[PDB]
Amino acid sequence: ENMMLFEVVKMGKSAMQSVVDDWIESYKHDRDIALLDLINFFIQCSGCKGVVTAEMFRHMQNSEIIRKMTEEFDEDSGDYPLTMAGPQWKKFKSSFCEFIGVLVRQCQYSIIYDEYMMDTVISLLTGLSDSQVRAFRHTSTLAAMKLMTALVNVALNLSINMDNTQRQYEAERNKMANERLELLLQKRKELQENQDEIENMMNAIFKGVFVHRYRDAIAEIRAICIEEIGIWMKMYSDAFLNDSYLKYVGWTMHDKQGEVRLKCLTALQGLYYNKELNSKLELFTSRFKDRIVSMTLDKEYDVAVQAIKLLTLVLQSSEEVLTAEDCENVYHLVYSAHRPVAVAAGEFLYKKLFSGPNANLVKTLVFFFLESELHEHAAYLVDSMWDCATELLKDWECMNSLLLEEEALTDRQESALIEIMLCTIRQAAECHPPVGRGTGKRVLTAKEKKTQLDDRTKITELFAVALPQLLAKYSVDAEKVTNLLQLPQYFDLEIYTTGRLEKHLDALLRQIRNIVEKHTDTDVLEACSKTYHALCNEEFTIFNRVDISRSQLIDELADKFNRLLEDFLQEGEEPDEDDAYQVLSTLKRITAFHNAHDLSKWDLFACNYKLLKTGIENGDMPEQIVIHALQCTHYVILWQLAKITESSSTKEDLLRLKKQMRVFCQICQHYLTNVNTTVKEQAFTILCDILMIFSHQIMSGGRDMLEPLVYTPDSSLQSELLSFILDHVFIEQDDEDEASKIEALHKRRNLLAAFCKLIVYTVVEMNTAADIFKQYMKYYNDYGDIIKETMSKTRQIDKIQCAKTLILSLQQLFNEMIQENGYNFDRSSSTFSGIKELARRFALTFGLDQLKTREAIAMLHKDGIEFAFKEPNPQGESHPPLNLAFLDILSEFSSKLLRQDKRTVYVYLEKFMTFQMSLRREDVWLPLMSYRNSL
Amino acid sequence: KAVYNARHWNHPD
Amino acid sequence: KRKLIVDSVKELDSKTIRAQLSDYSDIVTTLDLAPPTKKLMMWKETGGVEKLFSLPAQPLWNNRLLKLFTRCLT
Repeated sequence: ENMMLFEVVKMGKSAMQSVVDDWIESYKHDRDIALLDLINFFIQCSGCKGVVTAEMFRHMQNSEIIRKMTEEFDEDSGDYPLTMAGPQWKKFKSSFCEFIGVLVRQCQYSIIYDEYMMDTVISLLTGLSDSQVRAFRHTSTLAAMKLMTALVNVALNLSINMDNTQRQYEAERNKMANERLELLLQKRKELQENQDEIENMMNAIFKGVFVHRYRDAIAEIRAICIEEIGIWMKMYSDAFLNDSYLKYVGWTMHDKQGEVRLKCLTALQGLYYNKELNSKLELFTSRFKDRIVSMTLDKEYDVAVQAIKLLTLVLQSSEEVLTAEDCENVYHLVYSAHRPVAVAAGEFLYKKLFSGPNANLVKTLVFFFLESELHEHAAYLVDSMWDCATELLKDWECMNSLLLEEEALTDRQESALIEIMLCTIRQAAECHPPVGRGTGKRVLTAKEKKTQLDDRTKITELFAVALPQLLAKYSVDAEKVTNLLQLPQYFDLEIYTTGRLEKHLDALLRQIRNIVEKHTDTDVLEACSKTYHALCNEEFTIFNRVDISRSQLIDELADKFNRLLEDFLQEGEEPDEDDAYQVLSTLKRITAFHNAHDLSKWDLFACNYKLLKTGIENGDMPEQIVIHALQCTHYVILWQLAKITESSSTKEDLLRLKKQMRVFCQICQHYLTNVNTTVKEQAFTILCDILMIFSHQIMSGGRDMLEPLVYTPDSSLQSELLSFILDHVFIEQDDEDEASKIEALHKRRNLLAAFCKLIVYTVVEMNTAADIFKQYMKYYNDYGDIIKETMSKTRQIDKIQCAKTLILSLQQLFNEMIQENGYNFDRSSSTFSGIKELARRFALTFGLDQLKTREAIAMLHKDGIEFAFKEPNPQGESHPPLNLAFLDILSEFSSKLLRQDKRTVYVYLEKFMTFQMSLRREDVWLPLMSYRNSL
Repeated sequence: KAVYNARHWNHPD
Repeated sequence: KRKLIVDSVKELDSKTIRAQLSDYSDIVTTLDLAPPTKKLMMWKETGGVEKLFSLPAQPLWNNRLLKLFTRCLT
């Protein structure tokens, strides 16, 4: 094998300089043999299993050698060493390049000038670079570009040696040894000769290879060329950093492949990180600044990251090139979904505008947040700066002092600062980015965990002391309290006792009580309830104080609720709207807490049932009161179910719970038909939850005691739930605004999920899912993921009934078509086309990897056939059966039947097919013939 | 302009 | 034929490069914003198929209750 040099450079595990020296030794003796082996090395590096012979080298031209090597390539595939995956080939690329460079640099004082080695190598590489064989062109271009950068290093060494020789010549002249001056001039002449030869070789490779291969059809080759021209401009700036070499990067940063724009930006970075302040570079940047700024939004995120980083380096260079509009465009990217871009923009912003002491920095961040009409909250702004401005962001003492102590601060700015502070505290306690910015999940470093604990304790201390003050100051603003009340949920609660801080805990509870009895906003009450839940941890010594305050607040609220309902529901008094608002505020405060707390000791089922049954019997009951009473009764029932676990619960207690739930279900069924949309929605959601909790699965996990509590919905109730889904989830399209539509779509998606949970957990007949499955392509972009999870779980449950329900869906679509169009409908229309497309996508949900599929698919055909021949023509046997067209849909499933099953399906089709039909081959009968041919 | 892809479920195909 | 890769066209002509300079509109895009509001962020967290099918339609702020619902899954 002539694979010596190739194999060595591939897996030699040997310093390239030793191999290069060995080759130069082979050269010194027999130059031609060494050069032939070098040629064959390049050829084999291109994956060529061919071999150039001595006779060829002697008597053949480059074109002929290339043609013969192409013919004798003897390839097994389209692969060549530079497109192979794996480390054993990336190392090959590295070794190839290192070898080229070391060869050149080691020949640079003698062999490089013999006018033999380099001309040969450059001719060969040029030829291979102008070949249509991609392996040859790719390889030869890489080789030639590495060779050129080595030549550049050589020419730079020569320029240095010439400067030093000129210095010595000047020195010796100043001395006046005339002989030594003449000798120095002769050395100057020799060095200029060498400079000229090196320039010739560099110009050769540049003109014969680069100017063509930088624009190669293959993007990878363009990338090679741009990477290396960047290297040249970086390493010999004095020679290669001019327009004559920068226009190439200018043009290529418009390439249509991100692989190439990336290399352009990285080359320009490498030129700007020198911080040598070039003027040629400044004018090039002036010319292509708009292009770079636009690339901050490149379709490839990597490219945008690098464009931002290049703009940062440009700032460092000079803050005079970029206009305000440019910098604002870069700022807007901190709110981007992709984190790399967001932190690049965050570094840009920090360096441009953010460069105790950290006071006015906070004011500037708040002004920026408010000037940014792109995000109403601050989680993502915070996360963008987390890397470059951790100090400023964790300086919570400065934030609290700004909010409390005392132009000053506005209300907008106080709200914004509260928001930013809450975000920083959340990302400090929680050591992960907000959703959509998190790069998966990982284990925190020891340092990260210690920082987590330190930050957690700082927060606990500071805000255990300050939050009562903040609450008091902004007790009346709803956003501010809603946010501030989320702070205790990150505390280390033990510090309340180990820190002698119970006084501030009492102050906080009192501020919370004042906020509750003073507010009605649902978010405020949500925060109050969840924070009270957070503080009442049974594994902390402060449990009893907070439990006492909680019980007192519940006592007050329940007393006021009973007293308000004693007058609101009096058959005489016709309540006003303000009496209703009072009752509603009390009920809201009660419900928010009954969700996250066990108020079974207050037996609020009575009041809520009375409210709901009054609403039913009278038909006039404010919506909000109705929905909150529904929620509160839901929570009462769930909490009682929670307390039933222990066998210490009485039998009469379980009977009480069962009857309460049984009547609550009828109440929710009554409200499901209400005229108010949101009331119907609330009833539906609570019904779906109750039906899941009380499904047979209630007794699954050794919970046999729970056998009597199982609740199965009526057929009427099943149909009512499905009808609500059909009327509310599946609505028209188009082809407020963004906010209203996304809100509505998320609400309806949760509804559909609530019903599909009942389906996939067999709480309702699987057949109902047909009405949903049929809506999979028409509502794909909205509900398709949910519908598809439903299909998957139903298949995994009972593939056979899944297929039966699928064919029922297609049958419903078919009956609906014939209803709207008619029994003489056109089979070339868009409706029938769409139905058979849905049938195709349905068919691809099978596969014989699971044997059961066979029977399943078989059933799908049986039923199918039975539906196509169900209703006959009013004329009789001489006219097609009404649902005959359905067969043309069923054929989309023949691609999943097996050779054995096709015959059985055919025999079952003969049970319905007659001879007079089998012969019929006119137009209207073509669906049957097609379905037959499929089998 | 700027846009939020609110449908993070139609993302797939 | 041969599994060897042979490009028929090796370069992009000059006119297509002038075209690339004139119009890069197809390699840039709009700012893909992150959830702009708190609600939309919560929904991004809890609005997928897995979460939706593994959580109750009416949220439960106490695990003591949420377990009553999650019990009935498989």
